[PDB]
Amino acid sequence: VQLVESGGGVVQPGRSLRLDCKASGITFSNSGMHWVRQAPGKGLEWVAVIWYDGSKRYYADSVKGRFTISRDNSKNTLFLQMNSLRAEDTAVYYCATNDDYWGQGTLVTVSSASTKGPSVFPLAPSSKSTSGGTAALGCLVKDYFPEPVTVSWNSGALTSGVHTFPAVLQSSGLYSLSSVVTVPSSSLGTQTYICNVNHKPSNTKVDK
Amino acid sequence: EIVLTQSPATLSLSPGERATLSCRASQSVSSYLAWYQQKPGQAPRLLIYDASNRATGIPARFSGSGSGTDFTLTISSLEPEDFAVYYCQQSSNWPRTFGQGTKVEIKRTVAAPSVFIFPPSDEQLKSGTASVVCLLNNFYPREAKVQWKVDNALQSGNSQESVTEQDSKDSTYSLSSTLTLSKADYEKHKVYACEVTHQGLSSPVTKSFNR
Repeated sequence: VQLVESGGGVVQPGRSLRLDCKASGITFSNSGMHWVRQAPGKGLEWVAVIWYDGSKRYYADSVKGRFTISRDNSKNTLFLQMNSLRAEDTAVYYCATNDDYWGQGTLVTVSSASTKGPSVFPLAPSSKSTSGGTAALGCLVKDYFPEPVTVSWNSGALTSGVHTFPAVLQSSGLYSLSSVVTVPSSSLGTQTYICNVNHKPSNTKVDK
Repeated sequence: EIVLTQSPATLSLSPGERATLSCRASQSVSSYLAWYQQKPGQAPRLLIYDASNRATGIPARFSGSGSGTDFTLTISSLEPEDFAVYYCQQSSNWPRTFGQGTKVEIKRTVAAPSVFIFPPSDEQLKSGTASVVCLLNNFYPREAKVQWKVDNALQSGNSQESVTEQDSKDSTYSLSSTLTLSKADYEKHKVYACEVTHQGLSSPVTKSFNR
């Protein structure tokens, strides 16, 4: 059972956007479907529902006359067609079956401001000769807009000991964060460590 | 619409403790009330439906009770992995409505930070700015004091902090402090130090580097 969403991205206010949710492993034609959204740092809010056969739809007041929920049962796909977007509409949008299988979410960011890709800088200790058996490495991801950036290490082969900090908003109006990882000092010189930085809004991918 | 009020807003308990979360509806929703768990960076997950039925694959320590306007979600013995925000949702009528959530935080024992300091790199300094980073790793509680010293001169207004969410396995936090200065000011000085005080330390810990 899988619900896979797509369609999210950065969009300027006033514009339209269509979100898709494709289902696998369920009798989709027999399931009611919902959209639910969640602003950053906030709670869950129901957006709309559509009956299994498409014959009935209901909406949250704040999207009536503006959003349309629909489905293509022959493609096992649920749609949300949005119009006249505002900052208010910035959220992760989830699809959910009526019996509560949920998709992974897709982020919609509504912003007039120009997007900017990050500068990426290594964080390494000042030598190689640590004072202990554990070392920390990292990358500074600096001056980007808008959120988010995602970071992996060694293409996701390195996960244990990884901490990626919540972004901080600068006086610049831009964002900065860092990602760090702790590793054995003995591996310094043996093992290559690469951070994989991804900032989809500016089509930027960097690997220091 | 049917208003759902959850309490308390935040609940902070040790692993093994019993946790009791409340949801109150402004009018009867009969038993059309579900509970969800949402861990950091994840979609919500159904725990309990129809007030008291455990969903598929949900551990036995989760249970629910109530009908009409008063509802309870119980975690009979809390685990570190239960760090999450918990929501109730009514499906008695339209629009569907959610409570505002209860954040369940894990009260573990005191753990001192491992501290690391990073000089500004190569490239960054080509642009006219210097960022020196102090890392405090895997500690508890969240409160920590970080002081920057350049030549034993305490710094102010030139640093920003960021703190992770509680770790799902060990319930600790990590924190970064970034001192940001102009490249040309990062050479009027030699000694850069981060000094840390925390409940887990018996004495302040200082990490430093020269030039």
